[PDB]
Amino acid sequence: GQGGGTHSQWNKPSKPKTNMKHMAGAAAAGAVVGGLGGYMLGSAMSRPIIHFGSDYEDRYYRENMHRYPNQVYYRPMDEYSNQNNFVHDCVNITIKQHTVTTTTKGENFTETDVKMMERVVEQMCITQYKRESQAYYQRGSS
Repeated sequence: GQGGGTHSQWNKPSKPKTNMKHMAGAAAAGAVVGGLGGYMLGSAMSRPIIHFGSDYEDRYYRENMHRYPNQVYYRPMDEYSNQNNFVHDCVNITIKQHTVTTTTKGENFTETDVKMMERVVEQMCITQYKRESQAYYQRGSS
């Protein structure tokens, strides 16, 4: 090339800072009880498909199903008096462990979503329930 430029300089280099810390250590990811006190999980199953009105409702249901519970706790049907809602108690413990966990982290559920979230888990709790309910029935319930 040819030509020239500013010979004066006011800039000076600096020294870099290097160090290495290839280490590992303990960590935690919550795993604290959600106020249940004394409840334990049952089995994992593939969450069902429930349709409400049409393919429109059914597709929106399936669009988001990745975020919904797919597990249930045990079956407190032995409490008896709460016969019909016993299922709901089973589902409420697994659902509150999941819905709040994902909502507070970065989600939200509309009326349809909050209605369907109970329906998906109820069906699975039914799967556990009738498996056992046939036993009290075969016992003669006496």
